[PDB]
Parts: sequence; C-alpha cells; structure tokens
Amino acid sequence: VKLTDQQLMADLWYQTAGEMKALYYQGYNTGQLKLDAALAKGTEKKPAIVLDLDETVLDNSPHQAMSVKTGKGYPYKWDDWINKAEAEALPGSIDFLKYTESKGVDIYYISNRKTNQLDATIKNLERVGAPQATKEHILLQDPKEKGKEKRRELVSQTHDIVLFFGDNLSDFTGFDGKSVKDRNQAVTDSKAQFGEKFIIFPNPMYGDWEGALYDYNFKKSDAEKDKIRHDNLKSFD
Amino acid sequence: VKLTDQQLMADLWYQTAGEMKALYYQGYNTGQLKLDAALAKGTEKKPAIVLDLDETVLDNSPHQAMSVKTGKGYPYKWDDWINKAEAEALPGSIDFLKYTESKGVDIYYISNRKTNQLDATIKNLERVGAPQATKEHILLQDPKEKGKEKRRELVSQTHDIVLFFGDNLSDFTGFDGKSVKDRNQAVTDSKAQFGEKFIIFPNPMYGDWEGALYDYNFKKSDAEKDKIRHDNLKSFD
Ligand SMILES: [Mg+2]
Ligand SMILES: [Mg+2]
Repeated sequence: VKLTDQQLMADLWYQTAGEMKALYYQGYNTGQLKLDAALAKGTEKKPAIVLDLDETVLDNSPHQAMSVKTGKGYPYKWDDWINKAEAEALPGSIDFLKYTESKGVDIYYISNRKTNQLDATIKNLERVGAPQATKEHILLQDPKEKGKEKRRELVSQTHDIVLFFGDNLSDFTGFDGKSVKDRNQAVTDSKAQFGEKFIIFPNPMYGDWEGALYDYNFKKSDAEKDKIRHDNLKSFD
Repeated sequence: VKLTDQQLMADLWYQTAGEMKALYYQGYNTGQLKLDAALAKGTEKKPAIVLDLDETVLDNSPHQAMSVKTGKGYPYKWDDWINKAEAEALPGSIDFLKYTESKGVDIYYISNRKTNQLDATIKNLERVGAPQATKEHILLQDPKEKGKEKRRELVSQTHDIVLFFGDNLSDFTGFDGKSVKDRNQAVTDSKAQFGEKFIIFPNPMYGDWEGALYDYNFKKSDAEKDKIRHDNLKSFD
C-alpha cells in the first residue's frame, strides 16, 4: 500500500485550489474585523494575537508533495525542508500581520516547530516579511513539551490575547489529545467561538484530526494506518 | 491506476475532522454577522441570500466515502444517493437559515442538482429542517444552461442578494470556466469579498478546482488525469 498516494487530492487542493486561497482570505479578513472590534471594546492588559505557523502563516505543502513523489511520509526530510527556510506566506497573512503591527498589537507565533529550529524559522519569517520575527515573539516547542498551553498561558500573563489563528484545533485551548468523538463534540460545544476568538484555516493534508484516528501513536505500520483510515470512513450502503 | 484511492485523506478529513466542522461554524457565524450588518444598513429590493446545496448545506461525503471503499468513481450510485434523500445538514447551516427566514429574508438554494432531482431535494431539505424548501426557492440546473449566473440574475430582478454561500468558486459571480491560473488570480482580485459577500466552505473532495486542472474535459483517461494530478503538485529540491 502506497499511503502517500492517499493524500494526493488533499495536497492538490491545498496547492492549486482558488477555493483554498479564498478560505485563507476569509479567515484573515474575519480576523481583522474582530481585531478592530476587540480594540474598540478595549482590554485590561496589552492586546496580543496568537498564530500557529505551519499551514496558518507558512505554506509547507511542497514537503507534503515531496512525500507523494518519493512515497516517504513526514517527517522524512522535514528538517531539511525547515532549514531551507523558503516556505511561502499563506494568502492574506502578511497584510493582516502588518496591519496588526500598525495598531500597536503584539503578535506571538506559537508553533510546534522545535526550539532548535528557531534560527531557520526566523530566516523564513524574515524572507516573507512577517513582523516581529524575533526570539521574543516566536515561541517554539521544547523537547518533551506537550501542546501549546504553556506558551499560551505565558503570553496571557502580560497580554490579553484577543484572537487565535490556526489550522489545528490544538492551536486553540481545550482540544488536546482528545478522541475523534470528543474533539468533535468540543467543537460543537464551542461553536460560537469560531470566527469570533478562534480563527480556523483548512488543512486536509495532516494534523491532530489524523493523529486522533491513531490514538496519537504514529508508530503504526503503513498497512495499519491504511486499515484505520478505511475503517473511519462513513460509507453510504 | 486507482484514482479513488487519491481521494481518501480529503474524504476522511471532511467526514471526521473537528476542524472541518469548525470551518462550517466559522462560515455560518460570519454569515449571520454579515446578514445583520446588511439588514441594519437597509436595501433597495427585498433582501435575499443565495446558497449552494452540495457541500454547503447538504453533506454528501458518505457517497464519496463509498466511492473510495468500492473503488468505483463518479457517477457510480450518485443518483441513487440523491434519491435516498438522507444527507445530513452541515454544521451551523440550519440554525443560520432559520435565523435568516425570521429576519424576513428570502432564501434561494441555487444548486446544480438536476431539475428531475427536485422532489428528492425538497424531501432532503424538509428532513433536515431547512426553511423555504419549495420549487419557488430551490433553483436547480436547466440542462440547456451552464453555471448559475442566469438564476442569480433572476433572483436579483426582485431581490437584493446580500450574501452568497458555497464550497465552489462558481457558487459566486465571476469564476466560471477559468484556468487554474485565471481563477486563482480572480480570488486575489476579489480577496476583499471573502467573508464579506462571498462566504466560502472547504471541500477538498471534488469541484471546479479539479475540473480546471483538466481544462474542464473529464473525458480524459485515468492515466491522463493521474499524470495531470501528479504534475500539478509542487515539491521542493
Ligand atoms: Mg499548523
Ligand atoms: Mg457545492
């Protein structure tokens, strides 16, 4: 079984579809409207926004396409890709970030890139013209650190975080390590937050949605993942 | 050779990912905000909204999952699926539509379901509780006519259409029959509209994004389609 072939359409959409680009504009347009509203309401502490990087601000889809062509899934040559520091900015992202900066609002890029990839991440953020591309504002994941809540909470000590941007539910608080059924119910329960506080972007290529299917154990064979993937489809009879 | 296998991850995300559900909530949450805003400012003609049905209001992903499991591509069992009239509503859609009706706004379901599928479509819409599920409000595709602009224009003769909802760029005005290059540039050109007048939903399973890759000629071989799909991915060096 060529597992990587199973991602082809998802990758192709993400890389070529105008619809995908439109969804990125819709997210950043909505985020800017809500930033303005949050600034007009006012804050107790200095305002901040928090964004994920991969598939939120930086487009890593060329690595996923490399996996389709080679048949070798992530993280094969992921560090090689990160070190190249040539990911393009996703649609609307840079204009929104520059607008946020112009308003005096602090930005924190909270990303599960590893702390030892900081320098390459700064390089990529500089290449695309992302504001505040510094160690102070780029909060990467420690070895053995689970999730992003520690970094979210550190930011909240000194800022009021008015918006979160991400492609993965775990880019928002309260979606860590849940089963498919439980994370899906949590979405329903927090339905009012989406497009309000939590700004979501489309990523059918990879993420916690896939990891949840494997009980977050990625040490599964290609055949085992293939079976789980097939078993979790809901087919019409 | 097995083109349906390449849809698996796209279908699995659409069916299982809480992120997909969040994007639908974000879309409809934004729709309600923009509807209220438009009504508050007033209109010339009676207000309307236009929605697409498939992958906008109604979830047909069980048919797509079936294609993957059986390995049998479109049109296998599509009309049978339509006639079963058992698609679930997409997240946030029905509450939004009930709200819209209650504000005195007319809803028009402009959908490329065939005119002989009108009875089944009414049945499915009644089942999920969509309002205004009648021939006067469900505007299906005439086999002589391509695209939806004629139906959009007709509605616009008596109403001021304040919002459009879809998963396909051709559910909005200005995206008919364009190359990938041209349709993607048109998104850029119309970037301000998304989340404002055009409310977009994520569908990595199928659409004009795929048709455009084939220069809208689906009578290509699977070999040709497979080469086209592979050739349009962008990998890194
Ligand atoms: Mg991400
Ligand atoms: Mg549709």
